[PDB]
Amino acid sequence: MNLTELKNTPVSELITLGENMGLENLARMRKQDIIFAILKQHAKSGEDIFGDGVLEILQDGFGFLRSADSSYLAGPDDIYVSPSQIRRFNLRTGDTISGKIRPPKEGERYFALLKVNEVNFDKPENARNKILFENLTPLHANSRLRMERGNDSTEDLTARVLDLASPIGRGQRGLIVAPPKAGKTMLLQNIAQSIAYNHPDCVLMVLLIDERP
Amino acid sequence: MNLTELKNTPVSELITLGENMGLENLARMRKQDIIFAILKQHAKSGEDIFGDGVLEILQDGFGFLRSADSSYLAGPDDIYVSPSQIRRFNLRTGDTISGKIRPPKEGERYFALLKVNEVNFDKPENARNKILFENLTPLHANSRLRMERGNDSTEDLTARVLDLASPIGRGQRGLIVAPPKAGKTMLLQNIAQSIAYNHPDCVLMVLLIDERPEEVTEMQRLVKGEVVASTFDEPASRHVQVAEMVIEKAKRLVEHKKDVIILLDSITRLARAYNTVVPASGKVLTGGVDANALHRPKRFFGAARNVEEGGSLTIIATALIDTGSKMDEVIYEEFKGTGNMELHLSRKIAEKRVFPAIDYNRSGTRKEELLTTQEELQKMWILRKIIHPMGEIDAMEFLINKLAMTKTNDDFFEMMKRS
Amino acid sequence: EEVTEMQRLVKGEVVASTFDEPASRHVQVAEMVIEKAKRLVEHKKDVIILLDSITRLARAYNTVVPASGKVLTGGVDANALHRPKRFFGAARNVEEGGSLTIIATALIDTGSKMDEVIYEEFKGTGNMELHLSRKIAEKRVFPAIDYNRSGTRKEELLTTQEELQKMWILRKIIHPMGEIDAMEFLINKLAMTKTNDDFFEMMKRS
Ligand SMILES: Nc1ncnc2c1ncn2[C@@H]1O[C@H](COP(=O)(O)OP(=O)(O)O)[C@@H](O)[C@H]1O
Ligand SMILES: Nc1ncnc2c1ncn2[C@@H]1O[C@H](COP(=O)(O)OP(=O)(O)O)[C@@H](O)[C@H]1O
Ligand SMILES: [Mg+2]
Ligand SMILES: [Mg+2]
Repeated sequence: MNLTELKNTPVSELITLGENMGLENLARMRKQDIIFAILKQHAKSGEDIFGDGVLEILQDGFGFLRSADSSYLAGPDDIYVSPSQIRRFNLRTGDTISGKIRPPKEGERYFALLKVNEVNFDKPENARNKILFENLTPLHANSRLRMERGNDSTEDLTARVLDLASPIGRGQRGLIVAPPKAGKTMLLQNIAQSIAYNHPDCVLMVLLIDERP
Repeated sequence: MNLTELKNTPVSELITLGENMGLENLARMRKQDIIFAILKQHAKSGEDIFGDGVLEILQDGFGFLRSADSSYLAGPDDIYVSPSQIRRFNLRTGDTISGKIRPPKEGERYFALLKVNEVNFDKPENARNKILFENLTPLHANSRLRMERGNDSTEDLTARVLDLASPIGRGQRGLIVAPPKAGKTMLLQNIAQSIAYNHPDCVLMVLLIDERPEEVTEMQRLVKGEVVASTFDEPASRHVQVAEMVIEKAKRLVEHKKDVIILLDSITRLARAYNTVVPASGKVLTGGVDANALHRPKRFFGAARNVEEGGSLTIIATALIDTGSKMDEVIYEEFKGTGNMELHLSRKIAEKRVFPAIDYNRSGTRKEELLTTQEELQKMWILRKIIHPMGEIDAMEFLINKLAMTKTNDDFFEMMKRS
Repeated sequence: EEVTEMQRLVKGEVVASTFDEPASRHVQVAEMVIEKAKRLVEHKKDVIILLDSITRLARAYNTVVPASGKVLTGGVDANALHRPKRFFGAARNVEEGGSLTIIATALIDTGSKMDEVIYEEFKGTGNMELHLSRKIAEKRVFPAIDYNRSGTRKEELLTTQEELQKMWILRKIIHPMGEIDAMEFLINKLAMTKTNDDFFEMMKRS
């Protein structure tokens, strides 16, 4: 019924859910196609379907609601939004759109957004009055982020050394100079553990380029 | 009566079998045509004929059941399957299909599958519920593969050095950097012997691209497993066709909780055929290699994964450098950081008649903690500390003499503890 | 022998004229069929006429009509082809009730210029065109129908909203393919499907 919870389910459970519903031959196909097939069959019952994701705008003018679970990969389960809805609600690439999605009619291969009731975890009307990021005035970092972890008390001293060598604050634009085979990967992992522990409120996002599966 | 056993028979015996049956003039023709002729004559008797092979699907929609014995080469003896049977049983390129085959009627030149009773060495109904390979979650290698052989006790120390230089596990995506005339061919052969000996359960597949016909025959005799190769005289499209056949077959076996090890030779040769086959996009980069041309080798090489649910796919490839070509250099650069274990060979070491010509300092592996044990890992670190100050050439003869007078690697490890 | 086979196979009223009969006989029977059909249409009945062939029918009409003193290209007078136009154009859908459906066959590439001139004047007169290809028949693939060339007008009224969209999707895939490769592509898909509905839902997968 809900798009976000369906993708988080294991693939093994996903096949079992579709078998009892009435679908067949869902085992030997990609997980993205299974989700589209299950939603298509469930749409015939007439029950409302909820969907959410990150909205992007193409060069033609129309956009799609990508999902962060699949690393924003194009798929048949992506939600299509008409350019008309963009005029009603000022949306740009990056924002999160959540709302009901209608079954795709004949001739279209993507679900269409029916009504949006949540924009950036906020009321859509309130999101329309937000100021753009480029008009904001930047400043120097002033909020200290305690990278040291006391409760864990692990044998690794990377967190303790990082605070002494170079303290990290909110809004920093630092870079790491790491030669190959110098523990670069584990360095980021240790930082991520402290951020998720010392500052749970802060949103942590990890982006990796050209990394092994 | 059975297709698989008929192809394994010697060609000399194949002629004799057809002569007494009633056929004539089978001596001066290709072996593939003889098999088709014998099956055609035997089909007149009405006896059932059993056939098996690797199934592939063409772009039109119909498929053929290629045989791994002939390196998946198209022939008159290939089994044809109607697209209707594909709907009944979900089949994709790579899977093995075994069952009865009916005689070809007039108007068709290929045998047709009548009833399938074995899919991927399993019941066809059970194979329909297998989870796709792309949906599996990859993980780091954790199953240590002991490359050292104790019973053989041969004078070659390549197996002993390989474990010390870079341990190899299940699901590794390592590559070998081998200059020309640096013992690259024998390096793969030694690895194949240990895999067929230490881990008989693991499926070993060897794929060779642009290799001489005499080199392919030697590989089949030496390697105790499935060996498929494409000769240089064959077109570049043939190289692409066989390359996709091996990986697709491996993926299907991995879905059945099986471990597949693939010895690739070579990525540079494989990328050479891929670049030619793909049509030009109107833009040419440096070295005459398009960006989309190398996309296909990346898919093939990146498929080496360790399945959390069960099974693993290990791919070991070879990279050619200092060959006097630029294309081969550009290909190597994009395939540097894609591997889990690097094994770099040095031509200068081979010039000193010291084997194996392996650069210990340059070679290495990632996440070696999972493969080796706590005690074994510390010993390797101590050895690397001594080797690092020494040069890339002096390190080998230093290591060779130490391993020469020791029985196993454990005896060598305790000797270094004395110093 | 062709007339006898048609009578045995077709479950209906079959009338035909042999080649040995004079051209005036062909004209007499042609007017008989259409006049009979028109009377039945007036009684709120539906009549379907399978015509074979317009080129053969125009051949007899040209000979029967006396010469007007002027000969056009191909030896066919302007008034000579007036009669086939009346016969072919009578296919109408009556608003009050009933309809008259006329399906005819046109011969092309027969080695005669006259048969080409007749076809040219009868191009834009039809509601649906069905063009056959000899090359497809040479490949032993049947029916030898040119899908790209074939078409119909006002297909919205005949088919439904759901059925019409499925046909448009199929035509989009077929159009890039050649006139010959489209048939064997379509034949295998229809061979393994029971009905057209099963074929339609299969194309939706792609
Ligand atoms: N904080 C740490 N403590 C102990 N060992 C570490 C630490 N960070 C990295 N390593 C060692 O580094 C190796 C992995 O290095 P890697 O992350 O591949 O380096 P790079 O990211 O520069 O390629 C591991 O074998 C691990 O033993
Ligand atoms: N492990 C080894 N021990 C001794 N000699 C070796 C070994 N590996 C390779 N050689 C030598 O290398 C030669 C063949 O090299 P080759 O396999 O052609 O190199 P490449 O594969 O780089 O072209 C043989 O003559 C052989 O004597
Ligand atoms: Mg890294
Ligand atoms: Mg070689």
